[PDB]
Amino acid sequence: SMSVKKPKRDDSKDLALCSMILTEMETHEDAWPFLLPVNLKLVPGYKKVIKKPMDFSTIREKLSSGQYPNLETFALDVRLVFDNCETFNEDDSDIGRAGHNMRKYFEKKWTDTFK
Ligand SMILES: O=C(O)c1cccc(C(=O)O)n1
Ligand SMILES: O=C(O)c1cccc(C(=O)O)n1
Repeated sequence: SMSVKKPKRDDSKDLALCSMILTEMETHEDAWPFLLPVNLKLVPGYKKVIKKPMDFSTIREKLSSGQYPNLETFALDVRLVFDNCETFNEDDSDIGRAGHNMRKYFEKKWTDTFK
């Protein structure tokens, strides 16, 4: 509370580390469904069903232009990509399995980097 603070964690490398983790996700071979925004004009249903589209290139833009106030807001956008994937795709499909793989891949990098 006021004048009562926990020891300060050094957060000065967070931006560069998040950028590094995003790059590792983008080079994963199962990243292809997530690299660019879904085409809202060519994919029936997606615009109406998915209230908040997110993808790796949009995350890169936000990251590089200072639009994440902290670590956690970056993580939320990354998870949003995979939650959207799960909402719109059957588990038993290539894209469905891609999403599962990428989420697990991310959460490991995340844990290994910060926790
Ligand atoms: O690209 C878009 O934003 C889009 C595409 C198809 C329909 C609509 C719409 O009717 O709102 N919007
Ligand atoms: O964007 C739309 O098509 C829209 C607007 C208002 C309500 C609803 C709805 O009830 O789904 N959908």
